[PDB]
Amino acid sequence: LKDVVTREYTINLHKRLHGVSFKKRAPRAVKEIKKFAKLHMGTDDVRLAPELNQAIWKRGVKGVEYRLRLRISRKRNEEEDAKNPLFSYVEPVLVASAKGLQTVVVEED
Amino acid sequence: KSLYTNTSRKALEEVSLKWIDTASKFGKGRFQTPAEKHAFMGTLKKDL
RNA sequence: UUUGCUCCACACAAUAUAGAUGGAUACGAAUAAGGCGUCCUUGUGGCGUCGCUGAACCAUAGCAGGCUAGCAACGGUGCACUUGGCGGAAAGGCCUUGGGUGCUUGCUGGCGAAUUGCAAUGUCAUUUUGCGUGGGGAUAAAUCAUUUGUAUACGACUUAGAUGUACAACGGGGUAUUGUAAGCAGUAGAGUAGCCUUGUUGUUACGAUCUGCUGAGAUUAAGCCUUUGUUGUCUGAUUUGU
RNA sequence: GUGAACAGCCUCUAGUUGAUAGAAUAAUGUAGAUAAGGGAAGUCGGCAAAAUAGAUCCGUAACUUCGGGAUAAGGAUUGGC
Ligand SMILES: [Mg+2]
Ligand SMILES: [Mg+2]
Ligand SMILES: [Mg+2]
Ligand SMILES: [Mg+2]
Ligand SMILES: [Mg+2]
Ligand SMILES: [Mg+2]
Ligand SMILES: [Mg+2]
Ligand SMILES: [Mg+2]
Ligand SMILES: [Mg+2]
Ligand SMILES: [Mg+2]
Ligand SMILES: [Mg+2]
Ligand SMILES: [Mg+2]
Ligand SMILES: [Mg+2]
Ligand SMILES: [Mg+2]
Ligand SMILES: [Mg+2]
Ligand SMILES: [Mg+2]
Ligand SMILES: [Mg+2]
Ligand SMILES: [Mg+2]
Ligand SMILES: [Mg+2]
Ligand SMILES: [Mg+2]
Ligand SMILES: [Mg+2]
Ligand SMILES: [Mg+2]
Ligand SMILES: [Mg+2]
Ligand SMILES: [Mg+2]
Ligand SMILES: [Mg+2]
Ligand SMILES: [Mg+2]
Ligand SMILES: [Mg+2]
Repeated sequence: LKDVVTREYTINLHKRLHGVSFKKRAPRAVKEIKKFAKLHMGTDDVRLAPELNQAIWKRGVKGVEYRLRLRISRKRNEEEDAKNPLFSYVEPVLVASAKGLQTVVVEED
Repeated sequence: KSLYTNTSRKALEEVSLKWIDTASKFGKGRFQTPAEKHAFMGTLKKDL
């Protein structure tokens, strides 16, 4: 089966952009983060929040923060069934430092 | 095992080690045992 | 994946074949020496014989080999069985025991054959491969993809994945690098300028820097080591048979 | 703004973000860097590279057509408050 969830993940961007060409580091984060929403909950179709985009590009092509705390909701597809029936929406959770947080199930209401 | 009986002298030398470097290799290791690190640096901000 | 698959029998339709047509018949060794037989003192021994080629030995008669009746042997031989053994150089073969069964040209009889017409044209050998039956049998894997990085231009290589002593994502701990974070505090600080009750420590502003909390904080696998924590994941694709 | 500055670097107004794209990071490359000790032994030849460099103060040879040579050479200094 496939059930709607929404958890809060902290991603280690640093070890994934380690070595990446500066002009390519922010764009790797968008790609690498998509790859991350697919790992947890093999959703395949991934959409990012434009607040997440800002959040990623927050310091230029070159300076992606080492860790990002992410919110990832697996949801139901609407309109002419684009292959799979489920998204992952991804968005930034406000928090001082993204260090030391574990992964957490967000109870939906 | 050797395919031959070497009498190299270099090959008959019985060896007995005096010490075995046991420091970290992941960096410029200073100490051999966690014990020794403590004794040398004293009590840190963690600990106790 | 729906068909299947495997061994043995005998049964058809193909298909191929460096070339069946009585038998590939097992010492070793020397050659100015030997084989065989025989005896022995088992030896560089004694006696006898042989070669001068396989122009041998063995087998061979029966409608491409039929049907039929007997004697004499107790043998020969083919087949399917069976008792022992031996053979690893590629042994996949060899000897041996016990019956059973067909044939026996060792010998003596009774039949058959034509007209395929005076030669053409005639015995069918063994490979594979597909189908058929009746029986016995056995009931997996490789690739794509995903993943590791002891590997790598791409292919290739090496790992991992079905409920685990699993795997991943995070968190923790250890390891390392740098050199003491932000914030707060100081009768620390060259001094200058304000204002007051004008100083047994007078306050207020401005002030690099200094000191304390602070070997602190930040980073640490991305090809570091590790884990009683948290959360998640765990049957998509394709291909293969003697 | 820095600064001697219409330099270089950063910005405002205005204008672009347009030059096929994705995945990897073998060799050999093109362009950019760095090397222990030695220091031209390389090479036709220091080619290429490296080193020097602003400013203030001090200092300054042969020769000379007396104008030069001359930023000769050689030195000290430079932030913040
Ligand atoms: Mg690199
Ligand atoms: Mg940028
Ligand atoms: Mg090392
Ligand atoms: Mg003789
Ligand atoms: Mg004799
Ligand atoms: Mg003969
Ligand atoms: Mg006939
Ligand atoms: Mg052979
Ligand atoms: Mg003829
Ligand atoms: Mg490697
Ligand atoms: Mg484990
Ligand atoms: Mg996971
Ligand atoms: Mg300190
Ligand atoms: Mg454990
Ligand atoms: Mg679990
Ligand atoms: Mg102008
Ligand atoms: Mg420019
Ligand atoms: Mg225009
Ligand atoms: Mg072009
Ligand atoms: Mg050098
Ligand atoms: Mg020198
Ligand atoms: Mg030379
Ligand atoms: Mg030369
Ligand atoms: Mg020279
Ligand atoms: Mg030059
Ligand atoms: Mg240098
Ligand atoms: Mg000074």
